[PDB]
Amino acid sequence: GRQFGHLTRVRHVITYSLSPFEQRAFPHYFSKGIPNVLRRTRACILRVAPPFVAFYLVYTWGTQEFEKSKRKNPAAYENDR
Amino acid sequence: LTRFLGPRYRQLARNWVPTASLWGAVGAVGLVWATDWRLILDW
Amino acid sequence: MTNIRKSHPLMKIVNNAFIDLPAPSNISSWWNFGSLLGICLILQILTGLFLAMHYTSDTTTAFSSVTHICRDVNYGWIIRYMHANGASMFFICLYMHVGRGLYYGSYTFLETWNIGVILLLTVMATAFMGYVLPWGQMSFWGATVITNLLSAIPYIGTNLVEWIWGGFSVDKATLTRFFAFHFILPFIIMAIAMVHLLFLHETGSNNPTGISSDVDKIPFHPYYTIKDILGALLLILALMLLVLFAPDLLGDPDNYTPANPLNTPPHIKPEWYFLFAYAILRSIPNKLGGVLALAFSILILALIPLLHTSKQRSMMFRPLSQCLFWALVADLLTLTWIGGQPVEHPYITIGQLASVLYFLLILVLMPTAGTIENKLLKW
Amino acid sequence: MTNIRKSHPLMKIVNNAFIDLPAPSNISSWWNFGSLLGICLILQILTGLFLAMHYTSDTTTAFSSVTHICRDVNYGWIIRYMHANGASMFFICLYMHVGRGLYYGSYTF
Amino acid sequence: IWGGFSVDKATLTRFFAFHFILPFIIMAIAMVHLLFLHETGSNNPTGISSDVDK
Amino acid sequence: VAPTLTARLYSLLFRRTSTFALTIVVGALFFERAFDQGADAIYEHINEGKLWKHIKHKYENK
Amino acid sequence: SHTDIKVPDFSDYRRPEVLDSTKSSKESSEAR
Amino acid sequence: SDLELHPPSYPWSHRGLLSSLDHTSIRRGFQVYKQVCSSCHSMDYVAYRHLVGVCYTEDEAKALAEEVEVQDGPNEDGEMFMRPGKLSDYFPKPYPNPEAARAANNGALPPDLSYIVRARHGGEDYVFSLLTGYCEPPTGVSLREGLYFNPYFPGQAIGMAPPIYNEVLEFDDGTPATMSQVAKDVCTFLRWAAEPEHDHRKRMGLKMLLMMGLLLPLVYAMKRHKWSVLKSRKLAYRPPK
Amino acid sequence: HLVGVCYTEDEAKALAEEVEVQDGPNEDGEMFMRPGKLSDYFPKPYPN
Amino acid sequence: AVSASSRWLEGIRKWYYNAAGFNKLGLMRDDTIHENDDVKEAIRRLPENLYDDRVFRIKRALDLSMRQQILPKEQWTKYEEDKSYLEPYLKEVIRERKEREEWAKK
Amino acid sequence: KGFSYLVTATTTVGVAYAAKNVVSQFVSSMSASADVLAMSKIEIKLSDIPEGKNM
Amino acid sequence: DPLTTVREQCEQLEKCVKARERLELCDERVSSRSQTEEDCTEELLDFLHARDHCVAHKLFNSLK
Ligand code: HEC
Ligand code: HEM
Ligand code: HEM
Ligand code: HEM
Repeated sequence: GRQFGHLTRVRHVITYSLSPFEQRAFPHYFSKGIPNVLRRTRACILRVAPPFVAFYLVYTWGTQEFEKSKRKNPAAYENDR
Repeated sequence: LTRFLGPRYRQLARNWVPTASLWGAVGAVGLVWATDWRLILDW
Repeated sequence: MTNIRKSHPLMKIVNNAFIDLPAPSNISSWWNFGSLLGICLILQILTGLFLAMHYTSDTTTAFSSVTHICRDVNYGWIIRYMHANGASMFFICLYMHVGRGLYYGSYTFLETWNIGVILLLTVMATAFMGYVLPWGQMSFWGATVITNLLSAIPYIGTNLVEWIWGGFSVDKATLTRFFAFHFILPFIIMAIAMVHLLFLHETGSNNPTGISSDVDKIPFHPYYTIKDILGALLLILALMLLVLFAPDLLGDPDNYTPANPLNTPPHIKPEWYFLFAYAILRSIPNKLGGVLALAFSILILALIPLLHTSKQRSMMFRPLSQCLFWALVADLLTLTWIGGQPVEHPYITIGQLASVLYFLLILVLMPTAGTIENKLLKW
Repeated sequence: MTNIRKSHPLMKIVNNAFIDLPAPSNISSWWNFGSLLGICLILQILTGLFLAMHYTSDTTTAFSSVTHICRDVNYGWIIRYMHANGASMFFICLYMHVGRGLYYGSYTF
Repeated sequence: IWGGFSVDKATLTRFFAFHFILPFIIMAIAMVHLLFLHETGSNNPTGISSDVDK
Repeated sequence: VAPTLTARLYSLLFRRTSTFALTIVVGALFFERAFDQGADAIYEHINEGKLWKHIKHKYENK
Repeated sequence: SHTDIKVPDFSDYRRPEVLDSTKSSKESSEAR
Repeated sequence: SDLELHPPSYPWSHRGLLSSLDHTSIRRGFQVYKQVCSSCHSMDYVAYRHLVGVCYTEDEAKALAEEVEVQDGPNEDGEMFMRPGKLSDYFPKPYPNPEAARAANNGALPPDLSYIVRARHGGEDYVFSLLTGYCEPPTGVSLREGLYFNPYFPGQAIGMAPPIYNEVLEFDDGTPATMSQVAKDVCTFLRWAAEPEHDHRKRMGLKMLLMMGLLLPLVYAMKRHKWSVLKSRKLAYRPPK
Repeated sequence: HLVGVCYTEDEAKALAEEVEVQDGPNEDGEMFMRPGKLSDYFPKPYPN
Repeated sequence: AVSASSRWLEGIRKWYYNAAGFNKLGLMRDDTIHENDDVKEAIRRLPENLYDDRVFRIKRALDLSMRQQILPKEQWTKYEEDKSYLEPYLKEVIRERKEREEWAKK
Repeated sequence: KGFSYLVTATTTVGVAYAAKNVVSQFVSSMSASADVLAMSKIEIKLSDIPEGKNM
Repeated sequence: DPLTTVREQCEQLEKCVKARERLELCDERVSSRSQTEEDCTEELLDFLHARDHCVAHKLFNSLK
């Protein structure tokens, strides 16, 4: 039906906004970004980065072995004997 | 899952089997024309 | 009303789902992948129709045909390399989409989730047949080994693989079939997309917090049209960056070799989008066991609704799932890696534990974590 | 409402333009061309997709290709001739459709 | 349109592509057609509103 | 006092959306040319003599 | 009521040209 | 299951995003293919269209393309009365048809170089390190005469005659024809041939990169302004009483 | 023709064998081809 | 027999909340729940105070999300203050419906 | 009432028989061709290759 | 001419010297115990790599 007059019911809330032409669109971006970027990344890093780290180890090891076992053509069993 | 299971429901299931049972037969008939089993043809 | 253009035409009212619609305020950048998703669908199509304006679907020519599109035809080269690369994007975008749904519980919208799933799988078919159109060594073999992987089914299989191919191998018969279905899928898929949109319009867009926003809703026109245009801008960026600077980079396959049915690249594998599927098949010794488990990879999506255990549809407030969500993603990356790996011990053993990890993450870990978090919050 | 299949799914409601919709009583046989028009589009489509399952688009082959569709392919002969003849129908039907709104003022819409 | 000076391959592949994708675009138009027509219902022989007999 | 460059620009071209649009059409034109010119130059500089444009001499008209 | 409460300051957000209370909005507005 | 050695990221004029193809290299390389390589490997999608691509004039390449049709001409294609003249003709097929080709080289089938740099995984590096890589078979190894040992072939053995050797040909200008020096030019002509669009693409990419960057910056700013109001706004709950 | 013309499969095989022995795949490009095959189409009166 | 483990769990629960976004956001834990048919009815059952509160909280929250800004350290939701205000309401709604099923079943 | 139901049922059966044939025809063309299927199962060759190799 | 000189240089670097010792023992081990299944190829596969990395960078400045 109608999506704007019928969403929900909201009592007692004031909002205050300003016009685009009165304000700046880039509010101390370097300054906010660093600290905000920093503050969320550091709350992400722990939850996100691990598994990727893990994959990297597994990638690294996993390729070493291959090259070894295959390049170590004598790996399985020695030559002299 | 658990909510669906009930002591009361059984009559519907029994009724469903016949309609379901009847429905099942149709597929065999439907499949068979396409399948064309020599054995099915032999039947 | 009088002369309110929008609701005058009934048709033009239907378009006010873009402009006037209630859109939540708060909203990660992640949601731009919906829109971009469509973007990609439209780009492939325009691109496809021009390539299929100079492509032929025969054994003899197909390779030549593509080769001719990239050489003698004016701006056919970019069109084709834009089309190839696009499809990468299309998938890169798809998998962001489903990530978001996984993480914030957008999948609560069961009906929307089930369409998504169909969407995903339909594109999946599309991508599988298009890559075979050019009829090059990778394509040729990839079709055989996938299609044949259907012959695992005991009673039918065998007969059925032969119907799909239109014969005993993959000669002309198969090659023209893929051309026709590749062509017609995307059109059918657009209908689906719109059907998907339809259902979603009935409950609006979930948020990072995970709570209803009805108390905070914004104009889609004012705000979300620029966001979406901006999204594009970055999307295109990636598509041209790829297409202009490293055309082949992302297109692992270097097999620009006309397909010779006795010849074989010992390293046969699907593309990045389908890389995960190939890996799943490998961990199971048995053929049939591998086909089931391949289907379940993808088809396991539609379970997750039922698996949901927490009281917070938002993972945002539940650390533990945020950790296992990420891991699945990195497990998914791990699997993609296997895909381009010799099928030998090293990779086998790895893939096998990754394929169990993926299904654990989805079937068992997350669901429990949900509960836990709920119990720590005293919920 | 509860368990009224139709309006439950929003999608299924959209389909009740076939079942519940107000339809005039009196109504010449001419109207059946709208529906028929759409049967023709669907027919053409399925046929086309099967023909374009065994056709090629080159000077050399095309001819042959069609010729091969009508000879070695199983039931491709009727599929193709159904295709060709279909389109005649599709048009015969379209010109009934236009005649009916030229006559009855349907073009008022 | 021909993609050349005559009607050789160029042109024949183009037709194949457009023929295949026009009926799929057409299907959306047909449904847009039906859309509009569902807002006022179908006329009759008599030419008069039938809302009294539906 | 005089209007900032923007205010000048504003009142002359952006009040009326007809003007605005006209501007943009014009601009799009002018801009394409400069960009190309500049951006092509820049790119040819980075590959001096590497490109046929540089190399036509050798086998041209004797 | 509404009259009792003062709107939150937008000085930070507000542009430098329109920043001064004394400065006329109209002069700033054309430029802004 | 033999380790395969892999190609260096050999210093190329074009390695870089903006770097482009060096036609003189192309030019040289061409000849290399034409004298060293036309004998057993074909290039089907390559027409005699070097003109602007290879700086060979129209008259230059016409002539170059004329003699190739006089000797190998359309008599190998099926044009009975064909001789010098034509420019739509594609590089001349070493042999009537594939099967032959394997006979001439005993079972092996000379890959079409058209797409080889692109075609072989590992690009022009591999192609250069193959031709320039030919070392002594490894203690305790056996080799059928055809099976020359090459340090960079998958199966560790290739049916390739002296690909290129010093002073194999001579270039117009006087470029020192070293085994390698010639390989550097041969690869390049392959890379240009393998990806004709790519050469054009790099130049386009630079234009695209600047426009996209400029567009992105404005959009972020344009995007910020439209969404500024919601962001700027602070809503304070007011008690009912 | 087999069923279409009532020629048996042995009958037409034979009939199709001699046509490949005289006009055979030597006019098609099967250097060493002779009697036997059934997928071969009727022999082109002239090369082209 | 839970004295040490549960004690660790009690400490863990505070960490879990701290780990959870809602505490950081400042919005109540009860407010965060996936709005489904039961929550929905509970929601509707809320008093003007409780209920208008949940509207401002989410308003302030979706505002922050839109601006990618976190609330000041001083103004954050502390775990020790777990208003489980929906819980009471939400329980019954479920309770009613579970019954409904029992009556329907037999 | 039974007669009315029977009449409706009879119409469906006629449609189904046609439908099965029509559906089967569409399916059949896609599955195989007598082009391909001419060459299937038909192969012979011998004595033209070395007493040693593999063709 | 060009290729052949640079190659040598490359195998004159302390890491090329160092890893050529595996090649030298390889070759002799294998040639003397010729019946063994030991591959001298595999040993060579390390040398070649390091030679060639080097070659590439230098070798390039010498061609046309
Ligand atoms: C004398 C004939 C001959 C010439 C001249 C020749 N090749 Fe080859 N080449 C062959 C044959 C035969 C093979 C097949 C190798 C095999 O299958 O072991 C081959 C293989 C190759 C391969 C190996 C790719 C692969 O992995 O199969 C490359 C690359 C190649 N040729 C490129 C070139 C280039 C570039 C030149 C000119 C600079 C050249 N060839 C000159 C006969 C030749
Ligand atoms: C998202 C849906 C689609 C995807 C994922 C997709 C993907 C692909 C891929 C991966 C290839 C192989 C190209 C290569 O690597 O050489 C391809 C080729 C092709 N596709 Fe698409 N495509 C899609 C839609 C279409 C459409 C709608 C058309 C026609 C309108 C089309 C026409 C073609 C043609 C003619 C080729 C063959 C020539 C070539 O290799 O470029 N595709 N497609
Ligand atoms: C053809 C591919 C697809 C296209 C073009 C597409 C497009 C879109 C767009 C534009 C949106 C809105 C923005 C957003 O939330 O990101 C959306 C939302 C959604 N999509 Fe997709 N989608 C596709 C595939 C899928 C798949 C495969 C599924 C799941 C199986 C899916 C499920 C959903 C869901 C659940 C939402 C709503 C989430 C929410 O906001 O709460 N989508 N889709
Ligand atoms: C692809 C071709 C077309 C299809 C599939 C189609 C479909 C339909 C259908 C299903 C209806 C409703 C039933 C009926 O009135 O017969 C209808 C009505 C109508 N169509 Fe068509 N249509 C097509 C072409 C056209 C054309 C060519 C025209 C005229 C230029 C047209 C104009 C109309 C009008 C005016 C009506 C409403 C008449 C009334 O019921 O009072 N249609 N159409």
